[PDB]
Amino acid sequence: QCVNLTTRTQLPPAYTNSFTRGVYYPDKVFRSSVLHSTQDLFLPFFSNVT
Amino acid sequence: LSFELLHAPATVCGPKKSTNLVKNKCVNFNFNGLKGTGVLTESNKKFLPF
Ligand SMILES: *[C@@H]1O[C@H](CO)[C@@H](O)[C@H](O)[C@H]1NC(C)=O
Repeated sequence: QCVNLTTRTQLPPAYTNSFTRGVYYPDKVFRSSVLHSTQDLFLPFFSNVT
Repeated sequence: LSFELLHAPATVCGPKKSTNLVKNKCVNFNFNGLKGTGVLTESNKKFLPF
Protein backbone atom coordinates (compact mmCIF):
# COMPACT_ATOMS: atom_id res chain seq x y z
CA GLN A 1 0.00 0.00 0.00
CA CYS A 2 0.99 3.63 -0.56
CA VAL A 3 -0.49 5.78 2.21
CA ASN A 4 -1.16 9.41 1.40
CA LEU A 5 0.46 12.18 3.43
CA THR A 6 -0.51 15.82 2.91
CA THR A 7 0.95 17.19 6.17
CA ARG A 8 4.30 18.10 4.60
CA THR A 9 6.04 21.05 6.25
CA GLN A 10 7.96 23.51 4.06
CA LEU A 11 11.15 24.49 5.88
CA PRO A 12 13.49 26.97 4.13
CA PRO A 13 16.74 25.15 3.31
CA ALA A 14 20.09 26.69 4.12
CA TYR A 15 22.38 28.20 1.50
CA THR A 16 26.15 27.75 1.63
CA ASN A 17 29.30 27.91 -0.48
CA SER A 18 31.29 25.21 -2.30
CA PHE A 19 34.72 26.79 -2.02
CA THR A 20 37.14 24.48 -3.85
CA ARG A 21 35.15 21.28 -4.39
CA GLY A 22 33.60 19.61 -7.41
CA VAL A 23 36.60 18.36 -9.39
CA TYR A 24 37.18 14.89 -10.82
CA TYR A 25 39.42 12.97 -13.19
CA PRO A 26 37.86 13.59 -16.64
CA ASP A 27 39.43 10.56 -18.35
CA LYS A 28 41.61 7.47 -17.87
CA VAL A 29 45.04 8.65 -19.05
CA PHE A 30 48.25 9.03 -17.07
CA ARG A 31 50.14 12.32 -16.76
CA SER A 32 53.11 13.47 -14.67
CA SER A 33 53.96 17.07 -13.71
CA VAL A 34 51.82 18.59 -16.46
CA LEU A 35 49.42 21.53 -16.59
CA HIS A 36 46.43 20.59 -18.73
CA SER A 37 43.44 22.59 -19.92
CA THR A 38 40.08 20.82 -20.09
CA GLN A 39 36.56 21.90 -21.09
CA ASP A 40 33.74 19.99 -19.42
CA LEU A 41 30.89 20.13 -16.89
CA PHE A 42 32.36 21.36 -13.59
CA LEU A 43 31.09 23.00 -10.43
CA PRO A 44 32.16 26.67 -10.48
CA PHE A 45 34.44 27.76 -7.67
CA PHE A 46 32.77 29.65 -4.81
CA SER A 47 29.26 28.66 -5.88
CA ASN A 48 25.81 28.70 -4.23
CA VAL A 49 24.91 25.21 -3.00
CA THR A 50 21.83 24.13 -1.05
CA LEU B 1 20.08 -20.39 -30.93
CA SER B 2 18.93 -16.93 -32.02
CA PHE B 3 20.75 -13.59 -32.18
CA GLU B 4 19.17 -10.18 -31.61
CA LEU B 5 21.10 -7.17 -32.95
CA LEU B 6 19.34 -3.86 -32.24
CA HIS B 7 20.36 -0.28 -31.39
CA ALA B 8 22.16 -1.48 -28.27
CA PRO B 9 25.79 -1.50 -27.06
CA ALA B 10 26.01 -5.25 -27.87
CA THR B 11 28.45 -6.27 -25.14
CA VAL B 12 28.40 -9.91 -26.37
CA CYS B 13 31.10 -10.43 -29.01
CA GLY B 14 32.54 -13.85 -28.19
CA PRO B 15 35.50 -15.34 -30.06
CA LYS B 16 38.59 -13.21 -30.63
CA LYS B 17 42.24 -13.73 -31.51
CA SER B 18 44.90 -14.01 -28.80
CA THR B 19 48.65 -13.68 -29.19
CA ASN B 20 51.74 -13.85 -27.00
CA LEU B 21 53.53 -10.57 -26.32
CA VAL B 22 57.05 -9.80 -27.57
CA LYS B 23 59.57 -7.27 -26.29
CA ASN B 24 62.54 -5.20 -27.48
CA LYS B 25 61.44 -5.38 -31.13
CA CYS B 26 59.96 -2.70 -33.38
CA VAL B 27 56.54 -4.33 -33.74
CA ASN B 28 52.94 -3.50 -34.61
CA PHE B 29 50.65 -3.62 -31.57
CA ASN B 30 46.89 -3.45 -30.99
CA PHE B 31 45.79 -3.00 -27.36
CA ASN B 32 42.00 -3.03 -26.91
CA GLY B 33 41.48 -1.54 -30.37
CA LEU B 34 44.31 0.98 -29.91
CA LYS B 35 46.58 0.50 -32.94
CA GLY B 36 50.22 1.52 -33.08
CA THR B 37 53.76 0.68 -34.11
CA GLY B 38 56.96 0.73 -32.07
CA VAL B 39 59.15 -1.10 -29.59
CA LEU B 40 57.81 -1.99 -26.14
CA THR B 41 59.89 -2.07 -22.96
CA GLU B 42 59.24 -2.57 -19.25
CA SER B 43 57.67 0.46 -17.57
CA ASN B 44 58.22 1.76 -14.04
CA LYS B 45 55.27 4.18 -14.16
CA LYS B 46 52.67 3.87 -11.40
CA PHE B 47 49.19 4.16 -12.89
CA LEU B 48 45.85 4.12 -11.06
CA PRO B 49 43.34 1.24 -11.11
CA PHE B 50 41.07 3.09 -13.56
C1 LIG C 1 22.72 32.33 -2.90
O1 LIG C 1 21.49 32.77 -3.48
C2 LIG C 1 20.63 33.46 -2.57
C3 LIG C 1 19.36 33.77 -3.32
O2 LIG C 1 18.82 32.61 -3.93
C4 LIG C 1 21.33 34.71 -2.03
O3 LIG C 1 20.49 35.34 -1.07
C5 LIG C 1 22.66 34.33 -1.39
O4 LIG C 1 23.36 35.50 -1.00
C6 LIG C 1 23.51 33.53 -2.37
N1 LIG C 1 24.75 33.11 -1.74
C7 LIG C 1 25.95 33.57 -2.10
C8 LIG C 1 25.96 34.58 -3.21
O5 LIG C 1 26.98 33.20 -1.55
